[PDB]
Amino acid sequence: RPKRLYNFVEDADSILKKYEQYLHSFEFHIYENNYKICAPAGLILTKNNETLKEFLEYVARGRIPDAIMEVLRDCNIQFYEGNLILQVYDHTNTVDVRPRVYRTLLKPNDLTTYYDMMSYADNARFSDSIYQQFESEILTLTKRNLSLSVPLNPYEHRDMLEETAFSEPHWDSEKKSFIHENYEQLMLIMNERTTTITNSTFAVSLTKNQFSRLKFIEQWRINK
Amino acid sequence: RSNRPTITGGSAMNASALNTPATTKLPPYEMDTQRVMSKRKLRELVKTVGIDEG
Amino acid sequence: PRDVRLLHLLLASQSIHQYEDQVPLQLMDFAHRYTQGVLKDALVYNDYALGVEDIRLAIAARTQYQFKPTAPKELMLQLAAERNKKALPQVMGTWGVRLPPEKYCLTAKEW
Amino acid sequence: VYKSIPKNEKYGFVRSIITLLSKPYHTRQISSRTNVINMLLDSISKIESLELPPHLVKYLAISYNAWYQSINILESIQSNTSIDNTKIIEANEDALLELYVNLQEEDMFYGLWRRRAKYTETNIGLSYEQIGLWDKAQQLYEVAQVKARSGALPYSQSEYALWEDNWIQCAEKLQHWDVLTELAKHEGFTDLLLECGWRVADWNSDRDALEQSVKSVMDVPTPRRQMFKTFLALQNFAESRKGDQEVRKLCDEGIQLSLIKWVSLPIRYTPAHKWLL
Amino acid sequence: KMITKEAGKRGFIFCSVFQARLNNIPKIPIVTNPESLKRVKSNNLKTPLEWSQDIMNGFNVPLASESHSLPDTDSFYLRMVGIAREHGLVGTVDARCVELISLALDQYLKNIIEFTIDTVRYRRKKYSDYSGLYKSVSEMAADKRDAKIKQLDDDKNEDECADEAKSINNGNNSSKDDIGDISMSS
Repeated sequence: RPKRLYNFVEDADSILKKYEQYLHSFEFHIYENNYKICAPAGLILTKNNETLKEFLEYVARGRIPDAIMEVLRDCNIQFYEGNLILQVYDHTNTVDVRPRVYRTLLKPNDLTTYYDMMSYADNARFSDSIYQQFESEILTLTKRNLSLSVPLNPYEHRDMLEETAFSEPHWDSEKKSFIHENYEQLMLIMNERTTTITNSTFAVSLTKNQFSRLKFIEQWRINK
Repeated sequence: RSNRPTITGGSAMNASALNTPATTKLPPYEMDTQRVMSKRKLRELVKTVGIDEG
Repeated sequence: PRDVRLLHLLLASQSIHQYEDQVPLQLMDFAHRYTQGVLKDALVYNDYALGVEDIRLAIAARTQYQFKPTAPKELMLQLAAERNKKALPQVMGTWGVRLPPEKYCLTAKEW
Repeated sequence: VYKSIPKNEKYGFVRSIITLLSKPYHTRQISSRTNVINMLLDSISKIESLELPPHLVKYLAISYNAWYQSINILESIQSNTSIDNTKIIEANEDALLELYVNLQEEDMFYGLWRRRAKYTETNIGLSYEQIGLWDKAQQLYEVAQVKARSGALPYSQSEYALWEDNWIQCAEKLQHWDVLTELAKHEGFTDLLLECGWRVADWNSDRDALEQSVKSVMDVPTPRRQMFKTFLALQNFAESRKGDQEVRKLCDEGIQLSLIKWVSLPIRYTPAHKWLL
Repeated sequence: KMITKEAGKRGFIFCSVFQARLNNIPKIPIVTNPESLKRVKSNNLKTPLEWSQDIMNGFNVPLASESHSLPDTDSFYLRMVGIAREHGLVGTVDARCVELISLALDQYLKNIIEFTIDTVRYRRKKYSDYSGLYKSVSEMAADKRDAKIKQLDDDKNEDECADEAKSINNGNNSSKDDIGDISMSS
């Protein structure tokens, strides 16, 4: 016998509507011709590459990519009932007074639980049955909302039903029938950049046998 | 090879006559290998496997 | 033989009390061929460079194509996730069994 | 006779010209003042149609003499309606600035740079650097480096090297050798060799640490690294009496290296000859 | 003898989650042994700061599923040096084994393609000493994947050729990796 009446949400829209007026988890930006994936508060800014063109196939299908699990545990971001909230900013269609804000949800898979267990296996050193029991307990505590209720079976109540709600084979005449169905590359031939004389010396010697400088000057001024 | 355009030519000092080799020559380069380059190689592999041969 | 009754004890150790007679003979003629191939490839790998790491190379050479692969659950999970992207198609609603199109069925064929 | 070459055939003709000029057998005319490369580049410069060759070839046809025959070609693209790319023009400007650096004509270098620069702090830093105020120029190069890490401008990958190297040059003029010593320890570089004066009274407790740094870089030798090798031999004769008298040989090979470098420059006196003197 | 055996003879692992984890992670070679330290310092091989960059640059190669062409010498070299840094080899990869890998791929794919080709057709002029043009489909490279099943690596590749190469007629194959969603109809 249950003790209370519980209200648990296992959709996308209902979890998002529950978790509006809350601080987001990611912070994604669509600038012009380049993107940026930052934290809510050195955060990288990407060219149009192929890792992002495969990450974008995991946000039109609202699921977390399996690769990220351990590093999310490293990066101290906020999860929300196993899901994380991607806040997208489209700066191309901004308004004046702020860019166009979307707020989507990404959902865990079996792959995300397996990669979370594989990354648990680094410093824990458990056996297989502990992972079985842990997965069973979490699949109990986090997968509510089950549709276990049986309707009428139409094949036993055939006498109280319309006659052509079923599709059986029929015999036709002598057979039977089922139901089916150049120049710019020439003018830049020797345009290869060289960082320094030492690197040029090493590059011509081994063939016969970022803003790190400013960061270094800043940290050396800090150390004094 | 020295494509740095800054003063001192990517060298420790700006003399630019003391930091340059004595006898040099032209660096290696290549022209546009577009004609000799094929976008698809597997079609050539099936081409050398499957020929007409009558 | 000593290994026929040792295979009797091995089969009984995993709760197999009913079997035929030529089943330990088949297990022995498997183990002979497997150990002979492994030791021949290990003699090759020891002439190249016996020892135990040599045996490890010779049994890792042939693990890769015959026996049951190891921990195949994450590759199968990745493959399942590639197949379970596509949502399910539209089904018939006339409460029966619908066939494929006629060219995709074993009927319009000839001998 | 270039007029006989019709249109729809200039591309193959100019490509054959690059193939002729890029031949490796021209090194049998390097030690000459009247090379075929000069005689051919001078006739390239009188055409104004094919007078754009790939123009990092013109800057590398400086293994020969051809300095003003190349500056004529590279400056006849600045004043040409050759705007097919914004990456032909900036590479033309790169080759022209590097020829101005190799001739030590610094006023044309600063004028062309702050005609082509995109940041404003680059212009202010280059002006203070031309005047000779290196503290304010160093501060302005730091400001221009900061605004590119967190800004909305792409900085063209040629101003960035200018900020780095001209910061190092201003810090060399201001004699901040303790900063530059660990900057050259942070990355493999013969800025470390250019602390020959580094608030030093010994030069002997770290003799091996300088001999390895010299010997790793004394291939494709320059007159400066040869001067460092000769000074190491002189200090070896000094601190250990009855030394080598190979200093009398290293000075002579340095004099011969400097004479090859003197003949590689133009005949008339350029500012680059002052460092050879 | 057999009143003495027990569990605790080994130093192995058997947790398959942990085996898959160690097969998944990228590993860099480190040094603690002094003789091997002086052996790797003498042959001018670097510190692990270069081998980690070599791991990353061997992973960042546009591997041949994405480029739709057989790889070239620089891609072969970068991938093989990244793999050799994964296994522990801190030396240099030879320049002839890359061409050997090239000819290996040549004869491997030529064997597979030839024993797919001679099954859709009976070449009467060949296979003898005295119709038109066919294109091989993915169902055929699944059908002779099993009639001659010995010709494969038996790795992931044959698993995906058996599992995902055959498509049902509503599969929407000529796509842009995202247009099979349900909201692109509404």
